Amino acid sequence: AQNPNCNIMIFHPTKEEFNDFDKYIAYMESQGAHRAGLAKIIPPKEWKARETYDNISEILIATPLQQVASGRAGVFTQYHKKKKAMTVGEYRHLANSKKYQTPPHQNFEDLERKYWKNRIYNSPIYGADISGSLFDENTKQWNLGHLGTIQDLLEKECGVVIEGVNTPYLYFGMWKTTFAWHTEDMDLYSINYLHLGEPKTWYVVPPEHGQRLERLARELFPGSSRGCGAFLRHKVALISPTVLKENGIPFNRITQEAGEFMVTFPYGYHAGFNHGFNCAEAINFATPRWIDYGKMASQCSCGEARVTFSMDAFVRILQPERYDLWKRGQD
Ligand SMILES: O=C(O)CNC(=O)C(=O)O
Ligand SMILES: [Mg+2]
Ligand code: NI
Ligand SMILES: [Zn+2]
Repeated sequence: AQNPNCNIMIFHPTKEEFNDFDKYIAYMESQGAHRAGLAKIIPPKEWKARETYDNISEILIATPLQQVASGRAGVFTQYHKKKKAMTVGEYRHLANSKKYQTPPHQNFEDLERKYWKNRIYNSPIYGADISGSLFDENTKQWNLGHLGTIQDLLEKECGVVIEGVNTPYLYFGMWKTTFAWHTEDMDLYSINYLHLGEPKTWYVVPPEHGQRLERLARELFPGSSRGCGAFLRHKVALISPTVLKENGIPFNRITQEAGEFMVTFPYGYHAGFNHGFNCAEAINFATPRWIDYGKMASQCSCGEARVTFSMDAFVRILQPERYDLWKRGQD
């Protein structure tokens, strides 16, 4: 078995290997990459996502989210308070302000220590889930707006034709902006490209050990667990590396820099934070190996997680028993 310790693998495809997306994903899995739940892909040196970022300040963040924490430094939840709209230019200037900017630090490790010590005491503002793309239409390789769609994958593998579309989303971050512990909707893959700015630190639990993280989360967030049998789908809970180590949960960490892709694999729980002002683009995708994970994916039916139009069909086809109850939650 390849990669039996479930380490995060880093890939360096040549320009030739960067032509066929599906094939390269299947290659990385042949080497065991998926066992970690997360992989990094460094593009060939010839490749670029677009020519410059010189003209992005006019993108609108219609509903910036202030991420307010509650709890203790290593075990907390966050709620998102909606703020008034602002442009990317306005947000970048806010991120760089004295109140929100990255503090002085020695290296990524010192900054990681400062994040876990001090996150809860601040409320950074995140522009998340903004439909759109920053890839130039002429970028033909690994263009996250030109991938094969999940609906077409399900049709190719299973024969069934379904409604729905699959488009990318932009994320504008600042120091301390935080992504809570989660897997993807329907335990899909994700791919995330860091277009510009400061790094993103990731934490991930191997898919084969995901239920260990779930059991710890039920112990650490006991009222949330009583409320919903899949409350990590709410994307609100944080648990630090120190707390994971104290509780024996297997995990790995890695820092993504501008110009790099990350892939998350089905049922790979992940969380993380941004180091400073940045912009990322991400989208879900599927392969043949995902289908079985999609059939088994948990679902939030308490009504909090409230998700896309396209998830309907996935539930209806892959989880017809749950259909009914999940759509009671979704209405
Ligand atoms: O970059 C972010 O804030 C969060 N992204 C993801 O969880 C992802 O790509 O799967
Ligand atoms: Mg613009
Ligand atoms: Ni994710
Ligand atoms: Zn729920």
